[PDB]
Amino acid sequence: NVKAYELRTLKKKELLDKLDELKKELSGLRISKALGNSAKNSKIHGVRKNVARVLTVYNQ
Amino acid sequence: MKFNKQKSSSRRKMRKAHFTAPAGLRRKIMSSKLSKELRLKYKTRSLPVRKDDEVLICRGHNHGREGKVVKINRKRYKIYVERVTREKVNGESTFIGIHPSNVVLTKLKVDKNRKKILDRKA
Amino acid sequence: GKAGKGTGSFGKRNGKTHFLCLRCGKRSYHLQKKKCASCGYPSAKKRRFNWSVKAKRRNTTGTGRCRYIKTLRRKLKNKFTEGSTPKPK
Amino acid sequence: GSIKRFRLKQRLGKCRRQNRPVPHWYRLKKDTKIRYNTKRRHWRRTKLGL
RNA sequence: AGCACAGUCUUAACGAUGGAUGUCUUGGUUCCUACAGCGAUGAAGGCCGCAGCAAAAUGCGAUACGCAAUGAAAAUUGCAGUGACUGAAUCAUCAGAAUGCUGAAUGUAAACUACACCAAUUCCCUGGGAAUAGUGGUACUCCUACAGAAAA
RNA sequence: UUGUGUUGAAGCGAAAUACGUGAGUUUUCGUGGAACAUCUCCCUAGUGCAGAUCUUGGUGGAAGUAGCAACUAUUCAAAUGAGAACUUUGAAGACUGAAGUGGAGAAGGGUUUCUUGUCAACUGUGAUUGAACAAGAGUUAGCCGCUCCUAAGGGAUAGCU
RNA sequence: UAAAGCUAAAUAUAUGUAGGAGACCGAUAGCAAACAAGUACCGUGAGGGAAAGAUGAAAUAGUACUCAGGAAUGAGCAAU
RNA sequence: UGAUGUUAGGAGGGCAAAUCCGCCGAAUUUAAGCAUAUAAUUAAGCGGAAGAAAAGAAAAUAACUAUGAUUCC
Ligand SMILES: [Mg+2]
Ligand SMILES: [Mg+2]
Ligand SMILES: [Mg+2]
Ligand SMILES: [Mg+2]
Ligand SMILES: [Mg+2]
Ligand SMILES: [Mg+2]
Ligand SMILES: [Mg+2]
Ligand SMILES: [Mg+2]
Ligand SMILES: [Mg+2]
Ligand SMILES: [Mg+2]
Ligand SMILES: [Mg+2]
Ligand SMILES: [Mg+2]
Ligand SMILES: [Mg+2]
Ligand SMILES: [Mg+2]
Ligand SMILES: [Mg+2]
Ligand SMILES: [Mg+2]
Ligand SMILES: [Mg+2]
Ligand SMILES: [Mg+2]
Ligand SMILES: [Mg+2]
Ligand SMILES: [Mg+2]
Ligand SMILES: [Mg+2]
Ligand SMILES: [Mg+2]
Ligand SMILES: [Mg+2]
Ligand SMILES: [Mg+2]
Ligand SMILES: [Mg+2]
Ligand SMILES: [Mg+2]
Ligand SMILES: [Mg+2]
Ligand SMILES: [Mg+2]
Ligand SMILES: [Mg+2]
Ligand SMILES: [Mg+2]
Ligand SMILES: [Mg+2]
Ligand SMILES: [Mg+2]
Ligand SMILES: [Mg+2]
Ligand SMILES: [Mg+2]
Ligand SMILES: [Mg+2]
Ligand SMILES: [Mg+2]
Ligand SMILES: [Mg+2]
Ligand SMILES: [Mg+2]
Ligand SMILES: [Mg+2]
Ligand SMILES: [Zn+2]
Repeated sequence: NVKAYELRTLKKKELLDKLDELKKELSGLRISKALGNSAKNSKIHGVRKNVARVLTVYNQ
Repeated sequence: MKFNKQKSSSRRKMRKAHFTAPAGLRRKIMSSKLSKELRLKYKTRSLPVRKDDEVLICRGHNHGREGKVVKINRKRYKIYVERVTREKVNGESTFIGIHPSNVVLTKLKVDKNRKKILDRKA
Repeated sequence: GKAGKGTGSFGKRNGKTHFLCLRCGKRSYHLQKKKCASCGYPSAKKRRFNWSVKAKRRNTTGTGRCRYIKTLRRKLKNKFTEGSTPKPK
Repeated sequence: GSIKRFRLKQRLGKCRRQNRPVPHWYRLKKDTKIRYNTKRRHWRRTKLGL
């Protein structure tokens, strides 16, 4: 769970890096949901919101 | 209203506004009365009811019992007290819903938010 | 005879006169004239007449999403300068 | 028939998707009354009209 | 243990079927007051999508039942989950960012996810690196300026 | 203006040693569960139903009646099941007779396809069956097609009205 | 003092949006629509177009237990 | 002088109509029949704008001891 005000000081380089690893993690969760491993199905929402926040900061 | 023509006294309108109030308005409607002792220490007459307060039940079948507030239900307009309970037909235990205006709260639970309100009210 | 003017000739009714219309989605596009019977698609205008009050109110401005218009309300009372934000903190 | 266009096949799939019952967990909700879906369609009775 | 013929019709008492009557109302209707357009910087309408479990209506757009910011301010809850112990759980406001394919629809077409020509295109660090067949432009009529050619 | 009501309103059912020529008014018991009058005098109207092949809704006698008739035809034994003339297996007797209830396509339909489960309604008699109901699956192309060419024709550009 | 031109106010508003009110209607009434209503459904098409409100103060009281029955369902010395 | 120009900068196109501006244009009906008349310079059709639009500063009345752009009651 990341915050917008803690990202205003990062450079574009590591902002893009952080987005990339967030996307890798969300793909892992989706794959594990396709298999009937329901344990971590509730974490998807937080990762989605984190991706949205990172994109907001980068675009501004 | 009484004299200003810019707000309504229609039963239809402000009876519709009570049952669809947004969740931020529902806590001002859910207010209780302060005891006599708390009315000298504080200059206010009534406060919105919060969780860890202590209340005396003054009206209803459970009038006269005291205890602590354990939950607030903003959708149903009701509060719940710590040892006022019920049995269902199964035998499971539940809490009896109390309406906050049927109550007078006798001990508060103060914090950063409360102080900056009671200070203004006094 | 056997495919007479009633039941017998209802069995010859395959084929289609109309299909779905691009620009309004109703099944009113004449496949052989190439022209919508409801909106008048191939032409720039909309094909609505004044002798049908009921038809004129099934597809008017209020009856859709109003995607861009609805965001444009209350700028008449806020009247903020474009490019502005509330003060921080 | 067996021959189709892309848009028509997508619409057929969409129409099939919407012909399913109301979920069971949704009925255990409060502030709800929806028992069954009032727009159900059987293939032999009511035609899609495409 | 025993005694009333059967059918048809009339009256009472208790029931079945049906939804009238009375009471209720987050709806209608009329009048009075005030403000008033939107669009090539892509409108109104159409289609396709988005939730952990999700059909409709409601809300949103690849950041998709919601992001940032500002005002309040502890919980939301069907399970599972997330929350200070106040840019965080929820409500309101809404000025920043973002806004699929279409549609006047405007490269050529259209019961096609069909086919062109022109410029390869985008990103990171401060001249170096990296990625991607991906991105943009090209309707018609008209006005001002300009360019040369051609006619007199 | 001046009154009734959780110590029971309106409404409804059955009634009355009751009043009135009459339209009606008044009261008892039962049910019911929340409001109801004013006759002191006035104002006001979408104000009084047996009918209109009247409108909308509900219900009868006919009546356990008409009827459940094309397509040659069924029988024995077993399994399953709460329950088998019309589910499955084996044995008989028969039909379609290549111009076939045999195979493969178009128009039209849109998941009816497959596996599993399974009976509230439907399958005009039964039904354990099913194209019904529920959960999950299944459609793979350089060589089969579209996509390309032109036809009878359609829409357009210049111009003209 | 024709054959050229511009110009506020006093006037209108069966549309859109917001606000207030009535000797108005009360679910066969009032807008077609008090409810997932221009919806379900009908027509090749232009078009046509409904029905459907009320448990209880509280389900954070929506019917536990026993007996009979294959089951539905019924009964109770049992229950809100 | 005309054509030409993916030359630089720009404009028009569609939606909505209760009130507003221009064109086009009936019959039902009444006359106890009916053809001029009426319905009506109306309904339907086609174009164009604004918070209002249109009109508007005398080639105007009057005939008086004279008034004085437009609009509306
Ligand atoms: Mg004929
Ligand atoms: Mg044809
Ligand atoms: Mg086909
Ligand atoms: Mg059929
Ligand atoms: Mg007898
Ligand atoms: Mg801060
Ligand atoms: Mg805040
Ligand atoms: Mg766009
Ligand atoms: Mg094009
Ligand atoms: Mg083709
Ligand atoms: Mg009365
Ligand atoms: Mg009458
Ligand atoms: Mg009557
Ligand atoms: Mg009658
Ligand atoms: Mg009959
Ligand atoms: Mg018989
Ligand atoms: Mg049979
Ligand atoms: Mg033979
Ligand atoms: Mg033979
Ligand atoms: Mg033969
Ligand atoms: Mg099958
Ligand atoms: Mg099966
Ligand atoms: Mg049967
Ligand atoms: Mg099915
Ligand atoms: Mg293929
Ligand atoms: Mg081939
Ligand atoms: Mg030809
Ligand atoms: Mg002049
Ligand atoms: Mg009103
Ligand atoms: Mg009605
Ligand atoms: Mg144009
Ligand atoms: Mg125009
Ligand atoms: Mg005449
Ligand atoms: Mg006559
Ligand atoms: Mg005549
Ligand atoms: Mg007209
Ligand atoms: Mg305008
Ligand atoms: Mg003007
Ligand atoms: Mg003028
Ligand atoms: Zn169309």
